[PDB]
Amino acid sequence: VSKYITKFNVLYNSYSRDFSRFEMIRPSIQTILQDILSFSGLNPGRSSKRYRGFKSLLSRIIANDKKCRYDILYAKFIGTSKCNFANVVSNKTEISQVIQFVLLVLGKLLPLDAWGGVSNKKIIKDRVVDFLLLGANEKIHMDDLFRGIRLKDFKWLGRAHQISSKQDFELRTAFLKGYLWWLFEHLLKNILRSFWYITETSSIVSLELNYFPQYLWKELYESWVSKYAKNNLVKMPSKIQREQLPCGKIKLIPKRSSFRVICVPIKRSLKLLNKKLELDTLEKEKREFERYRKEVLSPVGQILRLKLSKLRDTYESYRASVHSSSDVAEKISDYRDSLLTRFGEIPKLFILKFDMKECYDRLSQPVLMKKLEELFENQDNKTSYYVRYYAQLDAHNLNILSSSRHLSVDKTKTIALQKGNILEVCRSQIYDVVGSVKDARGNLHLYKRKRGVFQGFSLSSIFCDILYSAMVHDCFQFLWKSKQDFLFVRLVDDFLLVTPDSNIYDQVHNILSGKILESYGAFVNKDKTVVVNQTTTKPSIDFVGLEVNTTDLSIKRNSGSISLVTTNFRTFKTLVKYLKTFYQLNLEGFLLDCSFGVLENVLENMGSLLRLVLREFKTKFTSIVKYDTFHCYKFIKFLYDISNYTIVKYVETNSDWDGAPELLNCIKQIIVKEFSSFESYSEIVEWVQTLNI
Amino acid sequence: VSKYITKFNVLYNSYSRDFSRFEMIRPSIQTILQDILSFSGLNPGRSSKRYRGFKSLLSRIIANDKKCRYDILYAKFIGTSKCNFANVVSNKTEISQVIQFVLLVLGKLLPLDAWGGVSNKKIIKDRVVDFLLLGANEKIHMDDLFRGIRLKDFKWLGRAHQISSKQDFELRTAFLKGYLWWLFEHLLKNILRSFWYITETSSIVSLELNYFPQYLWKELYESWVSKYAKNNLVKMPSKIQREQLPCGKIKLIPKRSSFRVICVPIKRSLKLLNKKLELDTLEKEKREFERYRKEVLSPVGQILRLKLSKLRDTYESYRASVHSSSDVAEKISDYRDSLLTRFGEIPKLFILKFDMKECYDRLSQPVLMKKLEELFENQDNKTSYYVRYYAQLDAHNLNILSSSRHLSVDKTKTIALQKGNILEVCRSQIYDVVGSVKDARGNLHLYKRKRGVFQGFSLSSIFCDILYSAMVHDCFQFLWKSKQDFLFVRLVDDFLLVTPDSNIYDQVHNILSGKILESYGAFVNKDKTVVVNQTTTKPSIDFVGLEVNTTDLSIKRNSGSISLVTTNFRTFKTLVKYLKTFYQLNLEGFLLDCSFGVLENVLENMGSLLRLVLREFKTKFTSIVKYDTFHCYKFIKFLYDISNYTIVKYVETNSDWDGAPELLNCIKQIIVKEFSSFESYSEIVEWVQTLNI
Repeated sequence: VSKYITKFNVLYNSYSRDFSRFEMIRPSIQTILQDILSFSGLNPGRSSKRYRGFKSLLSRIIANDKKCRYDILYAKFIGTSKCNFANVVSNKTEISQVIQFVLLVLGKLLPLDAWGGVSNKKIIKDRVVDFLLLGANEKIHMDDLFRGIRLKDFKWLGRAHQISSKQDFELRTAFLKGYLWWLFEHLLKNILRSFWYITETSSIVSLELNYFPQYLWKELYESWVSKYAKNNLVKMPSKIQREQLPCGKIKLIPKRSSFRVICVPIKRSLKLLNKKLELDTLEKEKREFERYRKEVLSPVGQILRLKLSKLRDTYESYRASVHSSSDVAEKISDYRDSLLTRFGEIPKLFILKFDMKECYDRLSQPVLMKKLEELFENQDNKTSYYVRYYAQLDAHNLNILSSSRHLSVDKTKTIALQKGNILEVCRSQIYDVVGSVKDARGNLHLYKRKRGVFQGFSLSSIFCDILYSAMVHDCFQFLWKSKQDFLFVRLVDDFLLVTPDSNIYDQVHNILSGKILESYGAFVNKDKTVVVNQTTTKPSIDFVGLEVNTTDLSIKRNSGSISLVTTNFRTFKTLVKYLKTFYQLNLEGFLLDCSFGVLENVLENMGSLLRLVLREFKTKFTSIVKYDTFHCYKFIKFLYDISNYTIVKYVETNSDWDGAPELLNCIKQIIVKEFSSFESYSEIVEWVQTLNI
Repeated sequence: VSKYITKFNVLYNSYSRDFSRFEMIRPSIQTILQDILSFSGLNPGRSSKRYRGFKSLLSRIIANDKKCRYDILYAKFIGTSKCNFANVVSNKTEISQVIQFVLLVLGKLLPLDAWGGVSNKKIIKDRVVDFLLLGANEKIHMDDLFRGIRLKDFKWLGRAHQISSKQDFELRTAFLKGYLWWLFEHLLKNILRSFWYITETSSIVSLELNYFPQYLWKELYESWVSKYAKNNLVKMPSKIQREQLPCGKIKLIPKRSSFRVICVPIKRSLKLLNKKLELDTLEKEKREFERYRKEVLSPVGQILRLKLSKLRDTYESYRASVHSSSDVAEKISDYRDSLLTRFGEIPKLFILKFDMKECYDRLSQPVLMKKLEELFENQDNKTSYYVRYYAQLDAHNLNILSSSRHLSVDKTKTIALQKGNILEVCRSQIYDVVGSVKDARGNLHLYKRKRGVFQGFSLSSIFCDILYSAMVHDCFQFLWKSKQDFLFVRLVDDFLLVTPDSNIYDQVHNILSGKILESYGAFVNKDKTVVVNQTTTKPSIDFVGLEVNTTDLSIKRNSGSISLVTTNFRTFKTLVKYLKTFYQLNLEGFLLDCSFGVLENVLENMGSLLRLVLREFKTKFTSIVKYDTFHCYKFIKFLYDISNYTIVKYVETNSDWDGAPELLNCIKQIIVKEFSSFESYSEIVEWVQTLNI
């Protein structure tokens, strides 16, 4: 009794396959029956004969499993294809093909009475098709799986063919839920991991999953690892598995045509992982890894962010290193307002956008270590920083004190670390980190970092932030001495320069042309550098999900945002709360800023966001209104809050009430258009037209 | 429709006095009886004989008033003293003398039956002694005044001497409530204004009042006005009282040995005030003045602050103009952190503290107008700024939209003003303001500004801020071009410079020596300028109520804060709410700063504030627990929030958890000491000792 149907049990399953043998149903009937019984909570006695029919049904299901030649079926329908090493992502079978094949195996596996009649057979098929199209661990409430399924057609649930007593119905329904649960959690998942290697995509926008066939995955994995190894990794002998070093598993996550190398730290020790489950020390090691995170890795990460924040408060040069796209827009919006105040109108702009190739991979570790020590260049080796982790004090309702009248798992205990220990931890995470590679036979093939640091370790993210901010400070030190009329900002490896001064623009470009940045682990992607310099007319330039208009600097976010939105939201109240949060989060000040005449653009930005959520609600409304009860008045209150939020934030982020009355009518016109057809929105149209300031 | 007992009716009453005649009770008995009846709400008929006893009592009281030689009584007990023009503040009679004399006149005026028996006579005397110690109009709710007064002893309230019927008790209580109100609002106020001129003191820390005798007041008033007139004012003819100009009364507020000139705007029109009470238009004029503030002065004031905020966000020079002592401390702490970050240890500091003589009085209006126009130097004469006043939108729960389902006097309507109109309003408030002077006979004596602007007008406070910030921006423009290692900050007329660079330090002082700043309305107090420059050893320098220690920049607030604290708080819930706000507001980071070894100092600073509020609560507890009900658990909730606030703010304003466990125990030990005696605090001691992190 916890969650429901989740997909991470299917992710990242790699096994060499002998299709000649494969059995979908490996465990014994009694063990499978016990698992179904455990899920259903049923505890029958020794003399119960109800599940005799179920036991017979499984035997046929297993019987089809034994007499299925899976190798020919996969090759005949999906087909065996030669590996395409140039484009890794093309090797995956498309989700349309995946659906047609999983149904085929089930059709040969399950006889008609297993499906529970013809009518429920089609209903189950629709549910399976829905399941394959989940996404980022998108788990579905089980009660939607059973909705619409006729209990009568499942004649094997009990000895009687007629449901007569109150107890008879309850047992059949309870057992049926487990049987459906076993079909999806155990049978379907086993099938999915027996044909494909299921991996998450690298896109933070698209949460779709990629189904790489297992035989193709090994060829893809070997080619990319070998190519990556010769440029970033050094192979190590078998003797390195005998000491204490940080370690993690190496995985490949596709982009659009390439992979990204990541190293997920393991919850074990280097001396182990050979593997020996041992049943008991596997959890003690999990605590040992967890206790390492709680009072070593996390306090170091929190203190390092504390050290960086101290620099940010001091130097304006470090202030240019933001940490989100939202921060980038605000500085651009703030910089645009500076031009208007000082000049009246926005002058000509010289724009410079560039990025860094493989910032984590091409990183220079020896330089990083030197800058880490320069953070602590003043204090001695014995300083002893005392820190305690709380959710609101890293990079509200803060109840720290317990006492006997309030706040009565972990209890958050303070941690003390001194200067000498901290620096060695960084050295361990930079040089001593070891990655694991599995070959055809599954041997060691242990590798160590050659150039930079492994992605996915906790301190890796802050290490790049510390080093790159430091690089900007001294390489571009001319900018922050006798500063005048420029905007320089970086997120992680994406850099933007805006300035009306041509000569200063050349100086930054001169730095890019030179190899000065190559001293650090920064290498300029010369093939993806945009430029405006009074000769190319580019009114719109896209940087990081932002359409910034040249010569007015209005900022309009593109389609970089996504509604979650079906998963975890089935109630109207739950969906509304996310939608209200989602709308407010994405309705930022720069979109509503109307210092210029850009009010039509603001309406376009508001209209795109307002219509995205309202149309999303209607799409979910027709499917969840079947069982849930819709309260018209409460939805009206939700409409009032967001409309008020748009009005208040526009006024707050514009320093004037000019144009406020006109903004409200645009919101009202959108609402009436969307909600004029359905009769359930009869009150909504009447009420919305009265919204007045 | 009435609140309670208010004190502004007594402030600022000046009249030449002929004590030979004076009557405390000038109005007739019937009018006095009506005033009590109107306050009590009683509406007797023509044949009612209930109030016959009261009329007889007044005749004796008035008979004593005529048969009282008031001139000799003041001279024999308080005494007539020669005026001391050198020290103005010494002329006030101390409150100890004031209390002893007001009771004396009451004793000769009121016979025993007026006081309502022996038992109530002392109770009334205690209230009068309590009454004189008000403060900034800190007058007390009536229900506290009547509490404990025995109705039986007031035997003259009705013809019957025994209370028998339900109506008889109510009428006596209602009439007694009115009778008490007339004693304080009419008689006691008349006595206070017939012997002393009651004025607020100039200290923003101490809200104590000074009681200047009226006969001495005229001599003091004439001398200071004439000296001030010859340096800042031009007298005007009687013909100026015939047009529409802003106007206000002129009042003198002592400092330590001199006065500060203020001009309180009147709630009337210039064509009036001759004076003609007229009974009805005095309120129509009151609305007319109020409506001018709501949709003219305030929209101008809000928009003017908006323009300043635009400059503050843009220029670092304008950023130096903070608005509170809290901002000053934060900049010093931030600057101190900058010194540690860049140098390791805090280096030698060159400190410069100076102030401006008569900043508002010696202000230069013609220069002020030029900077006002430079605010609107870009836009044309027809811009039309739209503003709307909301409590959260000047220098949350913002429900702006009304609609037909929600939020259904004034309705807060938007105001539009153009460029030309706004500037003329500022000109009206600067040059056209006319002050009023009352002489011995009460004639015109009308004056207009010659040099600067009058204190106390709403736009005056922001006008100085606009000009002074503008003056800093260009006069010290060298500082904010090629900036390096300095801290410059001003509040209103107090300026501070801290820098380790000798060359930059001399340049600022060179400006002070020269007359460049004399172009504006700034005149440096050369006799009150502190300096540190490797030649003067000044470890401690006081700026604005802050003792900043040289060569470590630690900040320790002195006794500049005060609890309000009795006024507006009678409920336990109300008192707790102010105390929680007061503790959090005054517990600032610098008091909790433990960057140095000053951890014991932090505990003393925390202890001084913690004991200040807890002891204040106990003092109020014994008097308000009589009627209000004390909930121990709710008070514990108040204790938890402040203790949690101290812990979080100390950690936040120290970037470390060092000393946090010891700070909590210091708080715990203070609480047990304060609340160990009273039995009602039995739960408090048990709970506090369990307070743990």
